Amino acid sequence: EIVLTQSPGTLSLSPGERATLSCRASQSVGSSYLAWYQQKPGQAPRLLIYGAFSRATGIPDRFSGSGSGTDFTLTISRLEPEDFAVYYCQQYGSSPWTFGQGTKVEIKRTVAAPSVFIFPPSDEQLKSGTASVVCLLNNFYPREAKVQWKVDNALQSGNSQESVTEQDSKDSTYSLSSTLTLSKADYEKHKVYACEVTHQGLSSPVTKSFNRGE
Amino acid sequence: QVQLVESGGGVVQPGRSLRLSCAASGFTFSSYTMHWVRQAPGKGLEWVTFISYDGNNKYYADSVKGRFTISRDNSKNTLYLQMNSLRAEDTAIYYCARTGWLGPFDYWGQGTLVTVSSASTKGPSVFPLAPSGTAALGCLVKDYFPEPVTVSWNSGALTSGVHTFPAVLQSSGLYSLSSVVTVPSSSLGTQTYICNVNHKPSNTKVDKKVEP
Repeated sequence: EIVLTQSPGTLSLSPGERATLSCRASQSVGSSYLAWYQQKPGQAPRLLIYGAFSRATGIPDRFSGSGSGTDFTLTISRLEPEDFAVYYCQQYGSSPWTFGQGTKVEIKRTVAAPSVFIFPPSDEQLKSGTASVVCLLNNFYPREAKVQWKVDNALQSGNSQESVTEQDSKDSTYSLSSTLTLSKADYEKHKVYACEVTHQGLSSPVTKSFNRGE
Repeated sequence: QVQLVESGGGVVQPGRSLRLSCAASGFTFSSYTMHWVRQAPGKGLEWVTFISYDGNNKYYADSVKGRFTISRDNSKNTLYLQMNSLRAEDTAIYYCARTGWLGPFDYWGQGTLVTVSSASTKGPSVFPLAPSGTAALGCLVKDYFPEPVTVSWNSGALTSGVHTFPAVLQSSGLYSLSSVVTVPSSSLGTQTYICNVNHKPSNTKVDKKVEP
């Protein structure tokens, strides 16, 4: 029941800058049997640090581990583009071989406000008996945004789903899509459909809307 | 050098069985102890099971004790995981991993994906996201199983501006997905924008023209 807690959950730095990742243990790893692993997108992890300060064979010199007891740290001294991955800490040698939950290092850029678009459900979908309304948040940074749906200025909840792209390779922004699910009967009852977006890059929330059948 | 190669992944219904294998080369197999480590979609890593060199010590996470059986055959240099009474929560990429002499997991296999769902293979329903300086139009790729799905625009002739979002799993067991692309709004009347959606597991490929 040992819990390794990694912090922060996400770490946002520029390339060339130093990265510091932390691993706090619920109880003391007296043996210093602590490992750090790198997992690049779409790949199996690779061992980076063992014994909490020992560099694994074939690991670049900019990776380094330190700490003892309940607190361990991984330092990446100069973030290369290949270094923007997820990192796990691990205690080995004993009962559960427990892992930390992982720290993701993403690329930091200046704030970008999303371009918002709303899409009414298509006639083909309505002919099949369902109704999906889609709001798109395009090319924004940072990743945190909030999207509220209003059907005739009535706030929805529990009937929307959202998916987020991974960080774009050319401009390091994110895109987000929100899909409101209504019964076809419900969509035909109300007139005005709006999505309201709040983001760091917006001075006040931007609202894009449409009235049904227009 | 030292390679670990995994073979047994696939898609199965809950309650069933599935055997994973990890063929090892480049080292003396029967001198190291081996692990299986799994990673659920979008989630962290989780130790599953451990086996010694002899074969006389097997340990299992509580998630899988009584249902999973680790085994090894050193005469063929292979590690095995027999998975029984499978549950949806078992859906993950499964890695085999070696414990170096010093203790950590020094070598990992490439990972086989294991999906446990009661759904049947199903092609998607494709609906256009019509547009109304810059404009946006897209594709709703709805109610398919299993992953993945390939979306392309104008048969790959249109790549700049395309965002294909990761699929969300719906309550039904089927996935749903959206692909969009922004374009100069001055082209909506002249340029044709055709969604191309390919779902290899169901043997369905469809094209959907997207229009105002």
